[PDB]
Amino acid sequence: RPRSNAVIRPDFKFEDLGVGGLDKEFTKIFRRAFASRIFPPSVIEKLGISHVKGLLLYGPPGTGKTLIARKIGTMLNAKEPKIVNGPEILSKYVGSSEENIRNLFKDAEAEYRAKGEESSLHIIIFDELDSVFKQRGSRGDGTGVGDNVVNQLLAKMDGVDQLNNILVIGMTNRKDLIDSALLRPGRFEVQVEIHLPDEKGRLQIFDIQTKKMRENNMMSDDVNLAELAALTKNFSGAEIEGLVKSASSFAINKTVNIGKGATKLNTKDIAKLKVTREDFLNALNDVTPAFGISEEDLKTCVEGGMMLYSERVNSILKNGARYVRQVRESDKSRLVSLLIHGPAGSGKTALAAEIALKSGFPFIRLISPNELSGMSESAKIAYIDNTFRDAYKSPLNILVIDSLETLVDWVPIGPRFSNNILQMLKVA
Amino acid sequence: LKSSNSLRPRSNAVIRPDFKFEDLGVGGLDKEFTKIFRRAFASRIFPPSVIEKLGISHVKGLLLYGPPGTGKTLIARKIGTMLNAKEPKIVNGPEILSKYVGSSEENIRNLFKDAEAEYRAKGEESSLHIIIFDELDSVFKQRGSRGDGTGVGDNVVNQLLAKMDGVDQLNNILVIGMTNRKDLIDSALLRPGRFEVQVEIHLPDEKGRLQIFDIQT
Amino acid sequence: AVIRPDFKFEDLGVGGLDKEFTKIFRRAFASRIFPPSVIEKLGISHVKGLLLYGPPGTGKTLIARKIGTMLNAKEPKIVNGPEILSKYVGSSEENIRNLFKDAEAEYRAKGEESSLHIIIFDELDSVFKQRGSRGDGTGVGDNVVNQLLAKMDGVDQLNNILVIGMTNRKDLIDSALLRPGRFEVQVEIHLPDEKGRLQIFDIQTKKMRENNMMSDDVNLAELAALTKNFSGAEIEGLVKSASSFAINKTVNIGKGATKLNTKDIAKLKVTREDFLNALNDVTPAFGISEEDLKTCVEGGMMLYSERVNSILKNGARYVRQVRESDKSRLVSLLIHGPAGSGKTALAAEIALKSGFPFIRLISPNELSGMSESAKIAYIDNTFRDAYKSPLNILVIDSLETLVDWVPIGPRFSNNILQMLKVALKRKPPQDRRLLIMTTTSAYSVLQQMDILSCFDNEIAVPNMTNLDELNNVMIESNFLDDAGRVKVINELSRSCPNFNVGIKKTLTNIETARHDPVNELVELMTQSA
Amino acid sequence: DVGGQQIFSQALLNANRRGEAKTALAEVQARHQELLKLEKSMAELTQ
Ligand SMILES: Nc1ncnc2c1ncn2[C@@H]1O[C@H](COP(=O)(O)OP(=O)(O)OP(=O)(O)O)[C@@H](O)[C@H]1O
Ligand SMILES: Nc1ncnc2c1ncn2[C@@H]1O[C@H](COP(=O)(O)OP(=O)(O)OP(=O)(O)O)[C@@H](O)[C@H]1O
Ligand SMILES: Nc1ncnc2c1ncn2[C@@H]1O[C@H](COP(=O)(O)OP(=O)(O)OP(=O)(O)O)[C@@H](O)[C@H]1O
Ligand SMILES: Nc1ncnc2c1ncn2[C@@H]1O[C@H](COP(=O)(O)OP(=O)(O)OP(=O)(O)O)[C@@H](O)[C@H]1O
Ligand SMILES: Nc1ncnc2c1ncn2[C@@H]1O[C@H](COP(=O)(O)OP(=O)(O)O)[C@@H](O)[C@H]1O
Repeated sequence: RPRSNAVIRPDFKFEDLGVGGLDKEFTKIFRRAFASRIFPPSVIEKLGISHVKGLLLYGPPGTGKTLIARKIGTMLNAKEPKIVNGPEILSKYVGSSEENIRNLFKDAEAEYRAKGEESSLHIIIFDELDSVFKQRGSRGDGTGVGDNVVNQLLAKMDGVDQLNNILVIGMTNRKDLIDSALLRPGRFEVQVEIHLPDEKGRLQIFDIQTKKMRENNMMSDDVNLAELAALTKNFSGAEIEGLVKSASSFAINKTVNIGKGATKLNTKDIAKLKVTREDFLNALNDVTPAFGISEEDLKTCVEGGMMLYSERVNSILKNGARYVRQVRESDKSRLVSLLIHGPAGSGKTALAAEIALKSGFPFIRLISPNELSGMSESAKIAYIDNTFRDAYKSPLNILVIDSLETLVDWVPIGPRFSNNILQMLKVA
Repeated sequence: LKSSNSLRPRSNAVIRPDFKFEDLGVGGLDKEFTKIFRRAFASRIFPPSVIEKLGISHVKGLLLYGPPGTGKTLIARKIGTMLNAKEPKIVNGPEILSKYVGSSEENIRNLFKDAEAEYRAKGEESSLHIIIFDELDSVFKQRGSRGDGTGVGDNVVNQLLAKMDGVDQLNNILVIGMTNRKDLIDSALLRPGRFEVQVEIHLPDEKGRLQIFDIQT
Repeated sequence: AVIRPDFKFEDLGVGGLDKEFTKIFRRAFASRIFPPSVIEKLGISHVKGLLLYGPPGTGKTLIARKIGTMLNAKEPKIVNGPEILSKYVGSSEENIRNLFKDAEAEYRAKGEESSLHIIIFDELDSVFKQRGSRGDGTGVGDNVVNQLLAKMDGVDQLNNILVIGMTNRKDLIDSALLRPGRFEVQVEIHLPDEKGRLQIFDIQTKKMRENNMMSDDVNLAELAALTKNFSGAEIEGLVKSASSFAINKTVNIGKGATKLNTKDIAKLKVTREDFLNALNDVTPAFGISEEDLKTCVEGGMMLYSERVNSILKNGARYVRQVRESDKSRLVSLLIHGPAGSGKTALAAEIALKSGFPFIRLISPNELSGMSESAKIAYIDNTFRDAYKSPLNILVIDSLETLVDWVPIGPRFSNNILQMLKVALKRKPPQDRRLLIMTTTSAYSVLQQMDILSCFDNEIAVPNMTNLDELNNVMIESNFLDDAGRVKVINELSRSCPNFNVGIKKTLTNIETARHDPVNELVELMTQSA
Repeated sequence: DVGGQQIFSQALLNANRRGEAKTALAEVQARHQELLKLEKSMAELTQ
């Protein structure tokens, strides 16, 4: 039978956690981390293994990497979590910064010495890990405190004495600055990336956010959540909440009339509050994505409108659609490149943008001279490289390059042009 | 007092019912004021019951940006000293930095403690607290950029980020910031949950000039 | 005395590092085996300092932990580096000169009869950094080194102390302590070899095997072969990761409730596929190569004609020649042909078939985005690394692109070209061999640069022209049914008998035609030629 | 370079401060014994 205090409770479902999306990360996490603590101690002792004692969560801002830590800390029938904000360790007096990072493990050692392998899980969560624990060896402050803190943590996570009843959770936005020695197995083994959701994730998040509103008969019967999940294309997890708040503010402002005149707040007006669909559409003009800032530019390039003055236009569009279909359906053809050429002023960029917009791919991006204007050569190379490196994440991707000739600064007098950018593009 | 059966407005309201945009003394900007006073100070006037049945929290950030000499600091001053709340904890631009190894982050930590104490002690009836950051773009710059050779440009930003939205919640504060250049503030400080409402204040229109003239004289 | 009479080192956990153990034993405790009288008769002093260093996670702390119990030593005193420092003035230096009191007392009491006291400093580089760091502040980070140095150099004849210091970065250690009389011997611990890997795997799975918890299917030799660059810690992580899968078939976490099959609990058993999935999960942090070459030949071979076989045989002859002779310590080859014929694949195939210990590939993809100086440093470092192992193969891909050649100037980078020219002729250090294989597609341009004198031999790769080769690639690609494959070739025989295309374009056209009859594949094929 | 370096500063306590049980506040043990003696004698006197 299970243990007397088996941490993860007998009956527990991912549905009651309260986090939408990320239905695979949770599996991986629980399989690798908590699968070995709900098992008869004799068997695990026979297998001769040890429980993992690390966990790292990294990703872009707003994806929900602090909600998970909170819920894990609160829902696991363990001791109270030991939360530490990022730069809360440092202290003035010499030799007190290091002591503050070894006063966190004292109770675990105290219990592990007495009750052996029957102690309860102790959990401590580091917030904003990468602030202090940088790669030791640089010249950061001129005193040398960060290196000592790093050394103390290194010596306490594995060290020469065994603890085997502790767990530490980390969170960060930049995983390339953490000192290498921390990431070795035995310290922060499982590392998980939390990224932006898909359409089903968006639907789940929308369902989670607007739960009490619905069940208290406070939402109209007109709103269709599927339509809303379809309209918000690149919204992350932390902006749907902003959308709900904005819609509620819009619905509330129709009664109080803040500024024009008070006293309109009366039982009749507030006894039938109901957020309609128009409120959400109005709210869509206040909250704007932060990653979906390049689809708008593509949308502004075909502002003049498409007119089918002939039939060749239809043919080329059909060819582009055929190629889109081919790249979508194939398996071994993982890269297809096209060229579009013709006399100046014939409308090439608009046609390409039109093919791009009708694809419906998750990821669409555009590089044009306007973006790179005012930069230095190295900045341009770095920008292009980063944009190309950002296209290897999603399963399907579309990238549009505008006016190749002007990207390399071609002028026929010399001829003069930049060789480095040309070589970069040719390689890429 | 006690809340009777009739759903009557909060006892210690923030904005009160005797308010109109002609009393502030700021002329010109008129739509901006509507936006600001709907997005921020509209969820603190309705009775707590309905706002609790919607499951929404209040906005805890405000950013004002624009050219030099337009009216940002005037708005901040008027908002601070024409409400019913605790006194603002004003901080100038580089007034946080200290000489010792771990005194700057502590200075950023000491601003929130009264709000923490009163929220813990009472709950949803705690009075609103205000702290205003002036010249936000002085210390809070993009992380990992050139400059700040000493390791201070990163610790400060991390502390503020961790203290404005963290593992321990807090919803009785309002932080307001003013600047001339919003292209240098960190990118994680401008997401919903930290400085949601951002407003640009531009040069006045002709009728705006008339309104300002009538206000001054 | 100094080693327990009951000990053989077979029991102790550390495995895969045997030479290092013998070296340590010979150079550290050997002088303390005889009776003392001999040593003074021979005029040899005792060793005082030992230094261990290596990459993160190689087993040094394990050695430190088990040495005390294994070799009948006094309970070693273990102190973590940053624990020395303290607040009040003078406390730290006292703390350092408070560890040696027992040895001094015993020495004074019992002369040369005093036993051996050993103290080991974990994280040595934490406190004893360079003592010229500067900073204009509290000096407690300098007097610490001075105190230790005073008690280690001006020992006043303490000859019964051995300090062991374990670190991960030797460079950060203050240079003053790396000199005769202070940390003389330095032992490096590097990554294990394949046999040490097997030893580690055996040690890790001992208890698992003993209790009949491991299925007989599992084969440790295969696993040792698969783990190319895994250190010990990663092997342990792999073991427990594989065990997690077996655990997660009875206990279904999340899904449903806790359903524990009390009967399958007694039949718990690991198997091979679990280990393969575990290999999937865990990844090494060292890597180097042996993956880029494999992906470079992903499309595979087709043996569509005899030329492929002949070229491969010639490559085999050359690898044999470089393997056997001792006077031929350097061979370079050029592979040139029309664009798109397929060149990198052939070289990668030959290199993989060679099976030498060291293999690597340099391509513009890796170098992309770097500054010129970085590229130069990268190439130099890569060459220097290649000059290490007894046998080495190096492949250079698309030379013309590495030099940034554009025919409008003509513009190109002279520095890189000159470095490559000088490097391609440098014989390796004594008793090492190298085989360089470089591919190109612009033979004439190389002729113009006048670097054609540094290649011993050249190999051409003509593209296919007979329709029979097209039929072979078609049948190998399974494009169409047999009748269609016949019909297309009869039609193409009269549509355009003369043929010059390549290889890559053929596969591309085959796939595009598959996606969208003759009207497409043959149309494209005729259009290209 | 020139004027391209800043610096922080740390602080050590006093040696005279040393421990926390350094009499005049920690010798409240001995003094407490004096005070207990005082209390016992006063108890008798009040009786
Ligand atoms: N599945 C979800 N993913 C993300 N956010 C969610 C989700 N469900 C609800 N939310 C809401 O979005 C917010 C996400 O922000 P959170 O507190 O997790 O910080 P974060 O994304 O880690 O941000 P940062 O990196 O800036 O610290 C939560 O406060 C919550 O209100
Ligand atoms: N088929 C079309 N029918 C009608 N209008 C079109 C069509 N294609 C493009 N346009 C419009 O005409 C203009 C096309 O010029 P655009 O600048 O996009 O192309 P371009 O020739 O690459 O440009 P440039 O003049 O900058 O070299 C745009 O305003 C677009 O809205
Ligand atoms: N809309 C306005 N109505 C009336 N007076 C105004 C207005 N805008 C600015 N002023 C006048 O300008 C003075 C200075 O303006 P303010 O304090 O807002 O500066 P600021 O915009 O913060 O400038 P800076 O960017 O230099 O900090 C105010 O004292 C006020 O007299
Ligand atoms: N003999 C062969 N049999 C079968 N497939 C081959 C053969 N040679 C090359 N290929 C395949 O043809 C494709 C093209 O080969 P590769 O990338 O080496 O071309 P390349 O001519 O060296 O390139 P480039 O024109 O860029 O210099 C690859 O998929 C490769 O596997
Ligand atoms: N022969 C071996 N080589 C390396 N690691 C081993 C060996 N045998 C066991 N291990 C395991 O690997 C880890 C040793 O790593 P350790 O030396 O503590 O890291 P570090 O080198 O940073 O001190 C332990 O978990 C140990 O059980």
